[PDB]
Amino acid sequence: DTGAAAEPRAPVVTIMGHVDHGKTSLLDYIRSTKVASGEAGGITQHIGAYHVETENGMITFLDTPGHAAFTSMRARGAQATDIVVLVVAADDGVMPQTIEAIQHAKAAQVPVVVAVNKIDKPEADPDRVKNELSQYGILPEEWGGESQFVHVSAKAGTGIDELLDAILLQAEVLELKAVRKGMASGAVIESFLDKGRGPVATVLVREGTLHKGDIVLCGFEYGRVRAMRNELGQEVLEAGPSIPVEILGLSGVPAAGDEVTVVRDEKKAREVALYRQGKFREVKLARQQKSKLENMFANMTEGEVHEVNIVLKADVQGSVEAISDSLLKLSTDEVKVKIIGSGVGGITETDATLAAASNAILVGFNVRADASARKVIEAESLDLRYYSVIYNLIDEVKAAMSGMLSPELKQQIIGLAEVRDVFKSPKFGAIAGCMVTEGVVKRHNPIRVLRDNVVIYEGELESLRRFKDDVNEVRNGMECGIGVKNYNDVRTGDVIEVFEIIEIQRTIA
Amino acid sequence: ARYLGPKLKLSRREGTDLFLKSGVRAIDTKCKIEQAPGQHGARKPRLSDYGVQLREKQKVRRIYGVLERQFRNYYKEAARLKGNTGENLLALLEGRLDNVVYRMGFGATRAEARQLVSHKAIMVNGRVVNIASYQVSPNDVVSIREKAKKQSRVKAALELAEQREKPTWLEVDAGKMEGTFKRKPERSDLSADINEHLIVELYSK
Amino acid sequence: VTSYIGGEGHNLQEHSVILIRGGRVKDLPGVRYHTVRGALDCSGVKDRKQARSKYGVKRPKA
Amino acid sequence: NIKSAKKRAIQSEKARKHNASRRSMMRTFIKKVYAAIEAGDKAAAQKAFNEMQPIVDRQAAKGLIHKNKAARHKANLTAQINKLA
RNA sequence: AAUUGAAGAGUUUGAUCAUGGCUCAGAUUGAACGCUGGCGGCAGGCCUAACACAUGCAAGUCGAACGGUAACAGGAAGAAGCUUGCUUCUUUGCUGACGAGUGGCGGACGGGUGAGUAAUGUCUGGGAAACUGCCUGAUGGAGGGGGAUAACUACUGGAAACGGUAGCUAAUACCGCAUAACGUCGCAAGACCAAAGAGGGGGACCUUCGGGCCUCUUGCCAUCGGAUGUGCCCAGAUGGGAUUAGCUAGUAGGUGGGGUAACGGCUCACCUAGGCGACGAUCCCUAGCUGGUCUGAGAGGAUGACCAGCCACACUGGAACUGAGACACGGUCCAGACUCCUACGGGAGGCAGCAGUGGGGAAUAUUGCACAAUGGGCGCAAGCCUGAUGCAGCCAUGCCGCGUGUAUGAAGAAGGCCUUCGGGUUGUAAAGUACUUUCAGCGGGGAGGAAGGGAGUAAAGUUAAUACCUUUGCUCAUUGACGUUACCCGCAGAAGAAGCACCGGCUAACUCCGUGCCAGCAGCCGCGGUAAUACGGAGGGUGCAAGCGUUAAUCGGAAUUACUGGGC
Ligand SMILES: Nc1nc2c(ncn2[C@@H]2O[C@H](COP(=O)(O)OP(=O)(O)NP(=O)(O)O)[C@@H](O)[C@H]2O)c(=O)[nH]1
Repeated sequence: DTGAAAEPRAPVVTIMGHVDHGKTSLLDYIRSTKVASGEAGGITQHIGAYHVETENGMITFLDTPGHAAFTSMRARGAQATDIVVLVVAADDGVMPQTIEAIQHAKAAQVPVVVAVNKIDKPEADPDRVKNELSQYGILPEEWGGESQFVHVSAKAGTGIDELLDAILLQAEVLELKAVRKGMASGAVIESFLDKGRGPVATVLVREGTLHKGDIVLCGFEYGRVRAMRNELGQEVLEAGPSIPVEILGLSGVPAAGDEVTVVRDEKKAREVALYRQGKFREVKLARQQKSKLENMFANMTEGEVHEVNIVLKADVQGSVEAISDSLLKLSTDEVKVKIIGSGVGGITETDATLAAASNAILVGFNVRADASARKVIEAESLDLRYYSVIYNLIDEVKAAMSGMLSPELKQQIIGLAEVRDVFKSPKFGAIAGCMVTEGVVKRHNPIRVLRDNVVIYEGELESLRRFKDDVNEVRNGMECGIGVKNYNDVRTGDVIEVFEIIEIQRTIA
Repeated sequence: ARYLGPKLKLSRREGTDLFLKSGVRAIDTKCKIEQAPGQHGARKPRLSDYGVQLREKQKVRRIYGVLERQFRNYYKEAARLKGNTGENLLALLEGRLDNVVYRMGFGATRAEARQLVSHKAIMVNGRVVNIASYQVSPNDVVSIREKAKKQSRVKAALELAEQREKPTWLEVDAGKMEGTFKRKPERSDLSADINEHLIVELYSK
Repeated sequence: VTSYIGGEGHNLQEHSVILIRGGRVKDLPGVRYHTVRGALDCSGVKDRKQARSKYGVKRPKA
Repeated sequence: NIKSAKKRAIQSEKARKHNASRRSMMRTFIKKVYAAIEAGDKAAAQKAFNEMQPIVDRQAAKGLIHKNKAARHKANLTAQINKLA
């Protein structure tokens, strides 16, 4: 990074909102692709960057879905981009997910331009959007707050001409700083694991430069680049600070995002990469000692000790950190759920072994079973379930938890009976003659023996016998007989209370 | 592949003059030699039968300044060579370039002789030699080059080199600042106090 | 198979797969192995100075 | 994989189809020889023998029958016809 | 001158001597982990999942076999924007060349793998019943004709892959005729079988003026040899188990027929009742074998990475074709599993090639550079292709060398540690003083791996010829991936570079403090329950060094499977 060379670049733009403002539609129409609703779920659960060539100059587009679950993706996408776009619908207005995107725009000090998505529907009006978002300091219009609004059809494909112009201008009015040659650096969009290609990452390069021989260092991972891939293009020789290019040949799957810096030699970068691992490992053992010692007692003070374990491996690195945060949101005091051994991709022997030791569900956002993986899963009793969307996953884990509960909320008496004129039996030691005043007496239902309102003894009936009949059930106001083991003293005037036991069941929330 | 620590601790632990402190002065006078090998060295000199076998090897290694792995090759080379195995051990060690540089009086000490040989200032038969473990054979002439000639390091060594034994197996010369290896040193000309039978034993088990 | 944990104290339990060096020392009947310290997820011995090679203790900055 | 010797495959197919027709005719001339050996016809056996003699030696010179396989037919079939004859 | 070399210790008992197991000192490894880490050279580097794979590359090459212009490189011709010296854009195979197609040869070599296989294997020593491209030696043919075809046009079926119908065209493609022993088949007489031209040039009788013809080189055909490879047979040797003792119908042998390049139950018909086996058949379990590797005094034991020989295998299972050679790693088909493409009718694909990824596992690599060299493939040659190979990158994996200073230096400093507080020890260690600059960093110079090949000449060979061509001289241009090479010279300054185990005995190397059968150590016998040289820390010390330990592995010790070399 020497020479202080300043060259203009294509602005990187991210788009945020409440789900359903047709945020994806804006991109696909510009891209003339329409990959929307071609994928499972009908919505975009993943992040990607796509550069297009349109007058004037060059521009690239980045998009992140807006959901309660993706706390991290929208936070990282804002700070990386020079310009942020916020989609808003006149029918939808403002929503708590959209205001969440407002904070990401201001805290990242990134200038913002917006577009009205629906001009097609007659019940949709712009004035509603402007005024209601007026209250918030963001999105002023012609009040001297320099922000500009755009009205697009998004289905109609109507300009757009204005939105595009604003974006170009907004990037034009601010000085665009970059360099064509120098020390390469940037951030990682999304990383995942491939079977043939190996571990890969999608990287935005702040300073644009690359070469097959150049050594690159991402986080605590290091390595030489074997090949370069850009979008549909299978191979690219050179990559500029503007257009993003998937990086390949790194040692292992890096963090979901971080700062990446190339180096001259790999040997010099080996010690640095190992140094970052030591710190990350030291804090790992540090946070491990605290959480265990935090209770300051050998066990839990109450009965919440019952827990459920899960095993998760997702193909993409961006999800495992992001959805886990949303997976810890559904956690409750009663039933505690924890993730064990989050994977970078697929499935493996040591992963199936991990679920073998402790009973757990093995789930993946997207995964396929390995040849060696099937043998283990099919042999021992386990469960392999893969889910296209995170919503179907977040629901069933809760379901697993709700079932775990075992609550019986009813201890209603089945019958109440008073005993009189005790008889002697060899087997039980006593038979207390009874007369049921209320309800029906049953065999295996538990009883409460009490005298003078206090309980002298407790137990469960072993034998209910009237005469030589030995019937299993006795109604009220019918002469009845009773005996039980481990009850020594039968006195008249006391009353025995029999009660059935039932379980209400439980739900999670 | 060098010691670098205190040279007199090696002399003290053996309890014999290794000629590492020689240089300008000689014959110790002030010493503290033996007497406290360690902090509890004033304890009695009673020692095992196995330990005196190892103690001999350390004496020969600490004189010439050789490591156990490099020194393992000299027993292996001396054993395969004909005649007495003990006589061949010290003969191969006596044929080292650092030591032949030390015997002629170019270096004032054995470490200093390895020091000067490392810097490519010693030339055998005209050609320069870096390695101190270079094996010197009969009719080999060894000398200091024109660069760094007549320096106070080499000059002071050759001055006080006349006061030592003055070995017969090589010519001192020191007129034009050169030397010659006449023939292989005899058993009587070396060894005496250092025994070869004790060091040769240790490798058998 | 059962395995001995060397050193004073440990953070090992339940999950987090550990390395096992092996070798037999006889004290608790049945033990034929030893766990490795400072390998994979296993912590080394804290506040140890002599014998750092054993028990996975790193050299402190002096 | 589209690679090198797919030209040789169609050549080996053409050579198979060529040699299969020439080996089939060659044998059907040998099939007429034992038609007279199984019967009691001495002249027809020698007639079919002198018909196979030009064609079978021509195959060995071409390099399809492989020398001695051609010569072994005439070696045995000379011994067959003159048992009764 | 050459397989000239042999170690023990600890532990049964109150103590002793035998007997006898366990344990340790040694060397070694395709290693890993823990801690630490400067450089260089050489070698090594998926030992588990013969589990499966993205992508590029891993075999093409001849216009000197042949019809040809599909490319762009010229030249030529023409038409134009014009500057009067040129570009521009259509024609022409004239040519340096060359897409596709026919043909030739190589895809049977090289590379990889250790799944099978306890004997169609391997090693060793023999034998007879065979073939063998390219390459060589020997003696003769290379005469004269015919009918097709891909390519390319006319259509048409396809989504793609890949065809269909009807024309046209060359050849070193193919098929008849003639030619026919030294060969094949026969007692013999006889019968019977082959082919191809291309390129260099040229005086002479000469062309339907293609070229005959002469001559040079190359190739084809036939037979007899050489060499090389390969097929096949015999003997011996080559794992464990008797808690497997009976095992075999093509089984053992014959005759006749067929079969193979070739002997043969190789495969049939018939006939006879044999065959193998206690010298271990058969069955079961495990395994490539060998030169060797490791250990050992030797005898032996264990082992079969890298290097080289032989064999088998090429997603699984089975079969054939082409060809001299394959029952074919990147060839064909069929079936199975798997993956990709699709218009859903149907196709395509096989990293146990080099890199690389998923996955296994404690763990083993760069999606590199070059055909500069060496050896292959093709060609007359240029030259093309060559993940073989030569190199580099990566990791201390191993082995070997070198550095991390040297000399001086008592105040035996300070500080730490111990102390009977006298002192000792760390300790010539440090600092200080005086020297040197290897290997690194920086700046210069500069071998070898490199002979050929290419273009002109000179002479001698071939010849009707001073053409041409081959060989041998001479002279002129060159061709290095590695490579900021190896090596050498200069510059600056002790500057940039030492850790690890262990110290109760075995076993080289000891006190204090803390803890008090607690926490821990440990290879064996054992230490710790308030003086621990056995734990933990400290000081000191020893061993060893960019390595040091632990663990695992095999031998040694083990005369404890003892043939050498033991008992009852
Ligand atoms: N009427 C109308 N509908 C529109 C318009 N633009 C988009 N839509 C609707 O929006 C839907 C597509 O939404 P989409 O872009 O996938 O939403 P999203 O960007 O994935 N949401 P998130 O970012 O939270 O994941 C379509 O079904 C379409 O009906 C428009 O201009 N008019």
